[PDB]
Amino acid sequence: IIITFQEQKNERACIDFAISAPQNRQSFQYKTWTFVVSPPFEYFIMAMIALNTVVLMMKFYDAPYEYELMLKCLNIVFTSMFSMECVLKIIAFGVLNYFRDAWNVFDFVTVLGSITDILVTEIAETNN
Ligand SMILES: CC(C)CCC[C@@H](C)[C@H]1CC[C@H]2[C@@H]3CC=C4C[C@@H](OC(=O)CCC(=O)O)CC[C@]4(C)[C@H]3CC[C@]12C
Repeated sequence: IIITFQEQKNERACIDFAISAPQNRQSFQYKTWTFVVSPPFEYFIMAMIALNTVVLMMKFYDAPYEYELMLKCLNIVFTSMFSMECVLKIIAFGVLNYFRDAWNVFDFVTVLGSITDILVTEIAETNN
């Protein structure tokens, strides 16, 4: 089926067809933008992503509840720093600019989802 599969040049046509195809210096806007575009900041945030998945991997059954409290506090810290970086990118870019990346919208959804998870865990008993 692989050998005989009909289509119903190629590279050249694709190249020809695909050949068709920030922020200024005003205020604290520029300060935040200069901070958040620095590759150190992105390396830091991917390191925090790595540490957060490390925290997600450390759950296990019948934890001493001193370990569970540590995991909950670490989740608080990580979601707080993710919210901080999301707000920093908001105040560096524009709102319309931030919401037009297709990744920062995903990050925004996950940050608010984790925040809502944190708030619900306090009063999750009454939902049912
Ligand atoms: C730098 C690279 C290696 C990434 C490392 C990721 C770790 C955060 C992951 C790797 C496998 C996980 C561990 C796999 C084995 C368990 C045993 C579990 O304890 C037990 O089941 C026995 C004790 C008991 O229950 O009575 C506690 C969590 C723990 C250490 C896990 C904690 C998180 C770990 C270390």
